[PDB]
Amino acid sequence: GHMGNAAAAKKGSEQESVKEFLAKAKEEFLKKWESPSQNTAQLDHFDRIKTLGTGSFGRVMLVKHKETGNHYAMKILDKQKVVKLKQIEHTLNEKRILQAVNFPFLVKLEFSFKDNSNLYMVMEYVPGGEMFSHLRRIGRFSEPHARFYAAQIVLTFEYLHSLDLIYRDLKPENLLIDQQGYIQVTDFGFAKRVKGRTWTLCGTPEYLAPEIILSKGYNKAVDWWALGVLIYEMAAGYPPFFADQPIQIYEKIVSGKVRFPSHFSSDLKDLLRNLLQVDLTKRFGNLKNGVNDIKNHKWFATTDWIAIYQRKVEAPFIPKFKGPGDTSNFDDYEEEEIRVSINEKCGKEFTEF
Amino acid sequence: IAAGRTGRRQAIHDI
Repeated sequence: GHMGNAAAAKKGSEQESVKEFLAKAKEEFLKKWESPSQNTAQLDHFDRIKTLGTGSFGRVMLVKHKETGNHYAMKILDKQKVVKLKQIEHTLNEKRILQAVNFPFLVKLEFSFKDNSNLYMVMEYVPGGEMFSHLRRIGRFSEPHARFYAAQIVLTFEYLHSLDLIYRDLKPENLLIDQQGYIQVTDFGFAKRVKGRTWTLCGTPEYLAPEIILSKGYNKAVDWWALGVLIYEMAAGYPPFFADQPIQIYEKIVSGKVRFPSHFSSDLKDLLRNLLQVDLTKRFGNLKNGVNDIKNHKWFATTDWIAIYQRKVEAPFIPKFKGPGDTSNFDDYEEEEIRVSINEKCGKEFTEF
Repeated sequence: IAAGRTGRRQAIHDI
């Protein structure tokens, strides 16, 4: 066979140890998921410094906690925009999931609160900036550097999916680089606990699996499709289904035809054809062998999965660090007021937040 | 010739 006796035994033991880890991780998650802990704060506990990014509903801002002096990233959501875009349950999903998870590549939530106008989620500040910026600046990553990042996403999805969580918004914009050059996934705006199928049309056009676009009840395999899009974009510099308007993007995704740059290795193309697979009975991450089809693929042969988890692998890139509140790795955005109305808005809709 | 979105991409909440 492909593996000699020793290698086969080692791999088998490693895969069993993953099962043991995940069983314990699930116990820990459910304890927090069922009886969540208080993490309250209020707006005047923080100094607002700079807008780090924008989204729907508001911004992410660098803030400074007045008492401790610690810097944080504060996601602000205007409640009236959330209710109109029927993003109420998604925002509740986001908070509850962030509160309960624990993994080295998932950003850590510190506080959550609300006022008359807004919802607030305060998390660890990740100063190295978005993968997106670094990727656009350099053009494309080498296959070894793309692989280093990809491995972290594979482990992160192995963790999330074991908890019945689907992530649903993988893209370089949502992957921050920390001081050691490792990834922090942020933004859990579309994450959801799903036992089998779910039906909401959501995500980012370039990263949507065909079954989302086709309004089919879909499952966690949409995240493995999105991993294929991410790996392609990291290694090429542009995504596999690339067009000016969402409707044209969707047409390309549903056709399913992928073309690869001539510099892609054969190993990489094979992995990507198996991730960017329209047929769910054939898509890696959705078969009997589960995540092992991905982790044991030739393109990952040089990946030491435990060393990645332990963060003992030398990162390809270490971000410029200029102090705990330095924002040099982020682009500039228009600074808008944080309005807090005298009157409570949408109190009914956000009681459980 | 290829053409597509190079800037940050916003999520969609419906299609």
